[PDB]
Order: sequence, then C-alpha cells, then structure tokens
Amino acid sequence: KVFGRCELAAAMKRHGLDNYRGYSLGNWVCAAKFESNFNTQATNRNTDGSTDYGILQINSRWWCNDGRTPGSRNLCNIPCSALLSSDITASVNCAKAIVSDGNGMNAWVAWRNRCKGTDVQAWIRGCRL
Amino acid sequence: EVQLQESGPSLVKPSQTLSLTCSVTGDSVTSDYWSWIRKFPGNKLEYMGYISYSGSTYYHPSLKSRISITRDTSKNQYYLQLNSVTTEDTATYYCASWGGDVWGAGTTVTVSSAKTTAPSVYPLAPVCGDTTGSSVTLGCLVKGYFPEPVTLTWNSGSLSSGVHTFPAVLQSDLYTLSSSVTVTSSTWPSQSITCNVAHPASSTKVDKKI
Amino acid sequence: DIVLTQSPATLSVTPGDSVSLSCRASQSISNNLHWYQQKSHESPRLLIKYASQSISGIPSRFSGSGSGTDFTLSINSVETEDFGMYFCQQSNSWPYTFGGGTKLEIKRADAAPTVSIFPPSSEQLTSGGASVVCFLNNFYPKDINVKWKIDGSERQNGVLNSWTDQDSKDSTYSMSSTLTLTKDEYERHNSYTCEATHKTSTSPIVKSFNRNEC
Repeated sequence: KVFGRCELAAAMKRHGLDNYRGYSLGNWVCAAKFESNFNTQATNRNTDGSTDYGILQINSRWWCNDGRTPGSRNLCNIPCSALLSSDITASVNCAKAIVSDGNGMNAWVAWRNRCKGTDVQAWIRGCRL
Repeated sequence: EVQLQESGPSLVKPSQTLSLTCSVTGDSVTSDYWSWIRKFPGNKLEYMGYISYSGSTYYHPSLKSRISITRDTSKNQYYLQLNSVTTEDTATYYCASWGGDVWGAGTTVTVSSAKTTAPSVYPLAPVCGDTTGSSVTLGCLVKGYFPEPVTLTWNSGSLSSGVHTFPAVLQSDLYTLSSSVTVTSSTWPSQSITCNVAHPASSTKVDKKI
Repeated sequence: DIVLTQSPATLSVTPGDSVSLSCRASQSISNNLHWYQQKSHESPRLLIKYASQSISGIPSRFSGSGSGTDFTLSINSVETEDFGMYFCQQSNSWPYTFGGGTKLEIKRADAAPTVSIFPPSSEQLTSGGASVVCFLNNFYPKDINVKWKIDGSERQNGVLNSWTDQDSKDSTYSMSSTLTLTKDEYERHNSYTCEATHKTSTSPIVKSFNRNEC
C-alpha cells in the first residue's frame, strides 16, 4: 500500500509517533517519504545479505528476522514480513524501539540527510489532524 | 526461550554500593534492550533505566547519578550498580527486557546497618488465664530479629488450622512479627500449645510454651 | 515526570463480573501506555502494549482502549486467577513511569472481626519491654480502624500494624496491632484498650484489660 502523505500522518499520529521521545510527527512523515515514498511494500537488498523492509525500511540484520540473513539479531523480535503490511502497526512498534537507542532517529540515514533540522512541520501542516 | 535471573547480595549497608547481576539465557545479551525496575515496600514501581544496542544508557533522573548499567557479552549478563544507598533503596529488584515480554523473578535487596540478631520470642496468653466461650486465641510475639526471615510453627506443625501469621514490620531497624492460633476452649489448657521459632541466619530455634 | 493516576485504588468483584480499570496521564502520551499484571511481588506480566495492542498468549478477556491522557484496561468475566495488582506504564517520555496501581480483590459477604487483646508477657517485662498485642481476625471488607487507649487517652506513638493478604481460605482479612512501651511506661498506667471500628457495626468492638488485674 502506498499511503497518501496526510493519510500517513494521521495514521502515524494514531500509532503514537507524534512527540514520541521528543520527535514531532513531521520527522516521521518526512522519514517515510524519503525512505520508501510512503510505500509499505518497499524492499531494498543490501550487499551484506540483509534487506530493508517497509514504509521505514528497517534492516533484517539488526531489527527483524526474515529467516535468511546472516548475523541476524532481530532486536524488534518480529518477522520482517510483518513490516510489509498495509497495517503499519509492526513498523511503528519497531521504529519506536530503534529510536529509543541513544542514536535516536539518526538510525535512518535518509532522515539525517534530508529531514534532520529542517522545518519538518511542513510535512504535516495542511492536513486534517 | 528467553529467561532472566537476578543475583547478588541481599544486604547492603548505608553509603555502600548495591550490585546485581542479570543472567540472560535463551538469547544473546545483544538481541534486545535491557532494563532494571524496582518495587518498593509500598508496592510502587520505578523504572531505573535501560541499556540499548549501541551501549547507550538511560537512567532515571531521581537516581541522580548513583546508577550505572553495564553488560558483558562474553557471559551474556548485564549489571546494575547503585552507589551511596540508604534505607530508601530497600526494594525488590527485577531485570526485564525493554519489550517487557520477559522478566526475572526479582530479588530483594535490603539496605540496613543492622547486625544479625536472633529474635526474642514471647508467649501471648489471655489476661489472668481466662477463657470466655467455646474458643480461645493464643499468640506468639517474635521481636528484635535481623535479618528476615523466621519460620514459626505451633506444636511443631501438629497445630496448623486456625492460624494467622502476620508479615514482619521494622521496629527500630529490627523485625517484629506475631502469630495467633485459635482452638476450642476444650483444647487448651488441657493440651499444651507451643510456639516454635527458627531464625536460619542466627542458627537458632526456640520453643515457647503458652 | 509524567504522572499516571490509576483508579479506583482497589476494586472488589466476584468471578464472572467484568471490570474496567482507569489510568490517566498528566500529559498526552498518545498510545504509549502499557498494562501490567502482578499477583503480589511476584514478576509483572505485560498484558496489553501500546494502549490496545494484543499480545499473543494473553487471554482474550483482557483488552485495552484509550489515547492521549485517558486509558482503560477491561477484563470481561474476571477469572479466579485474575486477582492481584494492575499497573499502567508510559513509554512516551523518559523517564518511563508507572501508575500507582489498582488492586483487584475478591468480593464476599461482610464479616465482623474477632478481636483478642494480650498483655505483655512476664518474659518481656523482665527484659524491660512491654508490648500489648491486639489481633483482629477474619473480617471483610478490608477497611478497618484500630484505636488504642491508655487510661482513657488515645495513644498513637508506639503502635505498629500488620495486615495479611486476602485469605486464600475464606477471602477474609486479618490484622495485628501492637503497642510497644517500655516496662516503666507500662507500669505507670492501668487501663489498656484496643478499639476496632468496622463496617459491620456502628459501635466499635472494645477489648481491654486493667494491669491490676482481672
């Protein structure tokens, strides 16, 4: 599923990302845009045998288990397949665990490069929230 | 198959350091974030802090800085250190996964400067040997001991019904506990009733006939 | 920092009843509220995560709802194994914080306490101490007031109480109240009274004795 921008913002707000550990909703919508263009089914294969899954492109080496990635840690204790649903529940739960590390949202390279301290609010204003 | 278990000294003296170890089995100590939570005597819970994958730690502001959380990847354990403790740090300590899906059984850590002290055991009998009605309640007062626990029985266990043994409370650094036993007035004093109190820490066991 | 207020502090119900426990936050925490169960001091068990998310392996009778600052833990048809403590915890902001908890207890018919008072033993007196003990057993509900009186004056100093957990055998409660004095204080007075005020009667149950004697 490819979320509309505002549709995703409302969904992320419902899933409690707005102000989660000090991160306003704008940051998450922006991150999603640059990571997968709001596409829940996005997948990216890496050189180390790992794959990124979902709206927020979470790594299978560190965060989820896809049963075929060497050195898997599965920090989010979840099947990577769950990160490819039209239901963002799993992706949000895992994103929250990731952002709870000292690295914060710096975990997402695309976020640091195109979202990190900019007017991320620009991604949410205009919407019905 | 993840399981956690806390271990460490049960007694810490005021001003000294509290140290606990959490052994992780079933998975590595780097396959999740790890936390320490404590439950005070009043039942209130406090999230002390956690250590995440990057090694970064988050500590509760209330603990100032007295707290340190570390891990050992070779032994698959993580630890808790709490400096300059006071009586107020007495509580049940638990280690748990940041996900909250796995918790250790918890371990009590008492902060006190008290020395091991065997209890004084006193018989509790009705005023002037009285006896009103078909039933009589007798009791046993166990006072001034440290540390917990004590085991109390009546007639070496042969008198087990109608018994109420209460939780111990602190009285000037030492514990006090009482137990009551109720029997038919036709049972006592015709048959002897004795309070047996054992205090493992002091290698003592005393009997007190009522 | 974020304060979680739970209510009611205690709830007494009969197995089969359905209940709803409240947890309110001092600041909006969206859906970052979790619910825990704990039967004693025994390890807490995560029942619901992120306000309403089910956890595989947890009985279906448990469910959660709410968002922002108002949350509810619902148990439809409470089972005998469900009695104990319930706590909410927020993970929206550090430091993580827990609510004060709600105690789920078993409801049963009211029962007056059986009160007994005991004077200091000759052994304790020989050692220079003097504890006066009062047992209040098998009563329900748990709320009760104990008042000590020496020579007609209410006494609070030196009184220590202890309450047992709800009785596994009959669901009643029991309590011990102990007044500790020095031998010299004890022998300076005559009448010692343990007064218990309980829902079962408008008049307090009064037990007492006079030192010289009987």
